[PDB]
Amino acid sequence: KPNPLQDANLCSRVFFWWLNPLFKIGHKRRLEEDDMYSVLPEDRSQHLGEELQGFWDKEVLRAENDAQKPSLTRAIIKCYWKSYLVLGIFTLIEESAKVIQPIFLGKIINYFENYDPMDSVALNTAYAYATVLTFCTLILAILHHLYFYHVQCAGMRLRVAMCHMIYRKALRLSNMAMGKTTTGQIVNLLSNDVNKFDQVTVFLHFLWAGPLQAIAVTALLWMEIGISCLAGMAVLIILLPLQSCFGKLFSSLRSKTATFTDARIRTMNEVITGIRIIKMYAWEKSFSNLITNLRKKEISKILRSSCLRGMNLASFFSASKIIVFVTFTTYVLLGSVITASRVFVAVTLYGAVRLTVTLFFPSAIERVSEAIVSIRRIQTFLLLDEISQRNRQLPSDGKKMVHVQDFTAFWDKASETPTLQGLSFTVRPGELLAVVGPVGAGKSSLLSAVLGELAPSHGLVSVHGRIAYVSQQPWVFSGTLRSNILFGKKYEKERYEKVIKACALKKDLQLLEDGDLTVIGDRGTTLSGGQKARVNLARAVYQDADIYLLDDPLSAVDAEVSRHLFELCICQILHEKITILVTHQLQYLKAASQILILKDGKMVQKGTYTEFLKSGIDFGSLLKKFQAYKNYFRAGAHWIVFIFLILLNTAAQVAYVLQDWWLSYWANKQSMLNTEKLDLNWYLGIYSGLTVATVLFGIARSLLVFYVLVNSSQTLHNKMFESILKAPVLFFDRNPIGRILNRFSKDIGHLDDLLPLTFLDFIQTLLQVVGVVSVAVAVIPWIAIPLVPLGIIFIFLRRYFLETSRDVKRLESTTRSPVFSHLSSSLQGLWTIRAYKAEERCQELFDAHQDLHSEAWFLFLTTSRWFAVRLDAICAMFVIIVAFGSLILAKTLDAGQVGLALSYALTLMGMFQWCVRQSAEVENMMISVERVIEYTDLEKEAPWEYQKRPPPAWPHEGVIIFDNVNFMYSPGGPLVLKHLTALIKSQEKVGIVGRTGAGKSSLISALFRLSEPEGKIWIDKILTTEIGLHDLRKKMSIIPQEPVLFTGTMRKNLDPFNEHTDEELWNALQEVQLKETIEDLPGKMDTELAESGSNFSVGQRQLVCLARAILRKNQILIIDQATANVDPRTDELIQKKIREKFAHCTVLTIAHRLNTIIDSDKIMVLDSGRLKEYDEPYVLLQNKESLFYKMVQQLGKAEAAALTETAKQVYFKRNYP
Ligand SMILES: Nc1ncnc2c1ncn2[C@@H]1O[C@H](COP(=O)(O)OP(=O)(O)OP(=O)(O)O)[C@@H](O)[C@H]1O
Ligand SMILES: Nc1ncnc2c1ncn2[C@@H]1O[C@H](COP(=O)(O)OP(=O)(O)OP(=O)(O)O)[C@@H](O)[C@H]1O
Ligand SMILES: CCCCC[C@H](O)/C=C/[C@@H]1[C@@H](C/C=C/CCCC(=O)O)[C@H]2CO[C@@H]1C2
Ligand SMILES: [Mg+2]
Ligand SMILES: [Mg+2]
Repeated sequence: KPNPLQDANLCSRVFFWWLNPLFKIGHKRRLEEDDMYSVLPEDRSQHLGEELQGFWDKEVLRAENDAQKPSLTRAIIKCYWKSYLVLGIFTLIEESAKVIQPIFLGKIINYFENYDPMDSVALNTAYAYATVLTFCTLILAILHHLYFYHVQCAGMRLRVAMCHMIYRKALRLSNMAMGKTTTGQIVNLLSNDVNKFDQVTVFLHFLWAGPLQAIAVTALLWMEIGISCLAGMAVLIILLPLQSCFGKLFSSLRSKTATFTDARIRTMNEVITGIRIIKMYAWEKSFSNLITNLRKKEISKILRSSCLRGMNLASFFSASKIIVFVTFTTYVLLGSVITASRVFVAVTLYGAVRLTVTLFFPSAIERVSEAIVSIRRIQTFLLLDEISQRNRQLPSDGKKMVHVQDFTAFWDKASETPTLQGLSFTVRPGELLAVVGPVGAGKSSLLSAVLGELAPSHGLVSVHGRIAYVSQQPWVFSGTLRSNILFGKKYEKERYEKVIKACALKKDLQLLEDGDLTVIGDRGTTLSGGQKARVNLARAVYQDADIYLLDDPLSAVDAEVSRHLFELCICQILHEKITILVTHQLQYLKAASQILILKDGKMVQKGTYTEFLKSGIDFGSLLKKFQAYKNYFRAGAHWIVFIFLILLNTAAQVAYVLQDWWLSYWANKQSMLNTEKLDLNWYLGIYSGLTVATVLFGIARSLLVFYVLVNSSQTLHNKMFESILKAPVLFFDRNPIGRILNRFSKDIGHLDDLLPLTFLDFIQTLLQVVGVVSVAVAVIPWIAIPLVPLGIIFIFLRRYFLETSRDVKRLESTTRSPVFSHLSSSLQGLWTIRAYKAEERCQELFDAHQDLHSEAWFLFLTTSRWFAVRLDAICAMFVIIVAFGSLILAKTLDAGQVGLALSYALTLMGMFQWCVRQSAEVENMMISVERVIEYTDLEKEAPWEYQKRPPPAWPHEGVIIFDNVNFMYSPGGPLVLKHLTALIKSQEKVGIVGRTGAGKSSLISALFRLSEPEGKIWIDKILTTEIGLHDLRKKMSIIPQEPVLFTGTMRKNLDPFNEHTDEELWNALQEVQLKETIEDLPGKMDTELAESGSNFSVGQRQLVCLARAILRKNQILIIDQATANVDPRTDELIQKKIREKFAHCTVLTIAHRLNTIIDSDKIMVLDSGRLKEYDEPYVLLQNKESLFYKMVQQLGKAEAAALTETAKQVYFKRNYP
């Protein structure tokens, strides 16, 4: 994609003529990610990232070099001052040509001031000054566009480089660093807190050309009107401190808001992710009050951070109206009198200094004080504890091997007991090491140790070769399943077929519509747990490495699938490769070449299974211990308040214009004078009333617009949140977590503190354009004749540019999400990415994502600054007409009227494109109001509570009956359950088993009405559909497959509704034996449980859930594969404690482990979604042809026999006491 910019001369690069071809493309057909141009090789993400990383690395070096001052990313000005000063030339020429052109305004009004007789030489001089004024407003809207384009691209370079290096760090930060922060925080850096660099640079020059021009203004205004000018500049002085405690105090409010914003976003992430869990526990009205409190404490710091940009845009808008007022109050109270060349050169000078001192200077201060917090937090991030850069690979003897000697390491060094102590093992090619132990032993810690992800406190690890790592939790990332398996490796048909056949994925692909090409959704919500594990194992296998760190890929699959994987995949493909296997399945230890047993970081014994038999040690014992705009504004205040707002806007603009006209009328009344004097009391009285009516109306308008438009983003959010809290879970299945959290972070942020500001800005500058055009028309009515085509051209320019910039903005907004998505995905699988030496490849992929979004942003900037240059050409045509349609029609105009008209036409420039380029941006951040309204009308779930509530003690018995119940995930979707009729009596324990995909969890889903069932489900003769969702769900406890601990106190992970006392909480913890585990923490009830569940043991949080159940005392407990990733220790304690506690409660257990279910009072066997056998496990073992007995036998002969007598004993003891 050749960029025309590198093939564009200066003439066509100033006016962006080179972009005209692209526009010709977009006018007809849609623009897509291919039409864009590749960014210039000077500004790919890689070059920018490398440059700024070199500078910041030299900076962290310098900080730790003879200085010992802390490092400073904001002192990487050193990398942009050379190229972001050459942009100061444009500012210096522009803001010294906005002081020059007022002189020529005075000299063109002087023509009318003296007279306009039949004097050709004076009229020719006026023509010359008008031509000079025109070419000074053309060479001033080219230095306003070259500067304001190149500054936006010099801020884009900083944004892109900073994003690139945030990735380059987030790809190299150690375990502790990933513990201190989260993926939410890093993506917040990359998305919401690096964007500040697109705006820090824009106004950064007017920090010096703000005050400087002010001085110049006085240095040119004294010479006109004497000491009086000081007074005006005096009230200019007061603005700079006052309007900088509006840009630092505002930024203080903004950073004090951002903590509430991210607390709300994180809590919404909890809600969106564990929404299934929240529905099942009926916690909805408990996070309805934890976002309604991190919002109403947020919308108290937005009605103060926006009523402080109201006082900052109403101190800009009415800045020169105060400055001119004070100036001429002093100027006439000092004895002088008003002539409309002093006054209007003063007006157009004080306007040009209003723009810079009162807007660009406080905007620069605010952008710098809002980007300094961004830089501060990005240097907080960039100084995190990065992983130890892999020690130089010593000259190897070519022998690929793993060698671990006296290994000792801490996951957290502050912990007293090390994670591992004194591990020592050597693995040579062809050797299968199987790692066994209890829950929390450190087997995955061991594989991390071989990975180098666990820094040794003592001991040595020497690992040589390509390492393929399967994590204990399978990593499933966005992309096709074939691309998931490839992981960037080249696709080869035969070996891929062999691996898939080995990984038992052939049938799974066959039952899919698209087979292996199916696009797997985010986080693997389209797949099952066993499917995710198989995908992960296949991904590792395909890379055909040397050393394979397998972290128990068999605990997520049934017995037959796990045996298939161990035999065909592990024992055949990995028969010649170095392999370390973590396993809780003892059944494979007989086939392991070598075994290492680990307990509490103790290598208990290392050897072959035969040597372990010879010692007589039992392994079980070892393991047992327009409508959008109406819906937007009306969501704010009543339409009467909007009428008041329109009246207030159009009174502020009429007074801002009537003040200038009053100076003009005063000047005309002074011209036609004489003794005779002018009633100065009256004139200053009216001229002060107009200034006060401008100031107060500007303030009132800028506060009312913000109050209304923040009052709609407090209503749109409160009206969209309450709908996603009631969206049937099908909604969360279809739309990922990211696509729902985005419209609660990005879109609500836009509605909160970027749409009110953009919209008030657009309203205010549109009204000033209306004021300018109205002044010109009322002064030179003939202008209405050339203003008809001059508008039509604009009508054909807004169209012809919105046929493309509706697409380029679309490309940018849709290719911005691949960057963050790839960050999140590459950050979940970070350990796997560093396992392979694939840091550079992921760098290339992320720089390609950033390059694509840089192409999109480059076209956005250049199309906007093509639009703006043509708009300013139209606006200079307007200025030409006013400045020359006053000379050809000189004999008709006063000298105060030409001054008024021309000093308004001159201010049209630069302001026109900003009321036309914000409309095209108001209606683009208003398509983030289709999105926010999109979920305020979603199909809500069934009513939460019907009026006919169940009895308070219901269900007192606990009988669950199915009558011809069919479950489909979506209406008309494939049936997962088919014609179910069953009966579970009071307190009866029934397991539910089948192959992966048998309909197991789907019965749960139909029980909770996750998708509404056809059929009849009876609970103590109560139909499920006849009772509200919360009356039901609060009456069935559940332990899902992956229990979730939500951030905050353990109190709110147990009782965020506070329906109990601390006594019951401690009773529950002592009933889950977690009283001692948490009491050791300083926050016994209030430990800062952080998130993601990487700071707890896998097998313990499932206990908290039953403690939750213990609080709620439900007769119906529903367990869904709880002890799947747990050793026999908790794999017995949970069930025995349940039998002691849920003996009186109907238990509904789903699991693959037949040991955990062998004593179930009944079993529901599901095959492909139908209830095949419903009879006690002993009878199902009686039928030799039963699938249940086959599942038992597939585990091995002795183990199947053991299950046989176990079920036999349970049956006989139950039935024949
Ligand atoms: N970031 C971390 N990642 C993993 N384990 C951690 C981490 N921080 C602390 N730990 C400790 O690791 C243990 C939990 O994981 P561990 O390595 O013991 O699992 P495992 O032995 O592989 O098997 P399982 O987790 O299934 O019991 C606990 O002792 C916990 O305190
Ligand atoms: N998020 C989802 N949306 C729609 N369908 C799904 C989703 N996840 C899984 N499925 C499909 O629904 C079918 C029924 O799943 P079911 O509820 O039986 O899971 P399960 O048998 O409990 O899983 P496992 O056996 O691994 O515990 C499966 O074949 C699966 O492919
Ligand atoms: C908090 C600041 C929000 C508004 C400031 C605005 O980002 C100004 C920036 C410059 C504009 C100058 C326009 C002049 C009048 C602006 C009117 C206004 O800002 O309310 C255009 C030329 O470069 C850019 C676009
Ligand atoms: Mg493990
Ligand atoms: Mg399941």
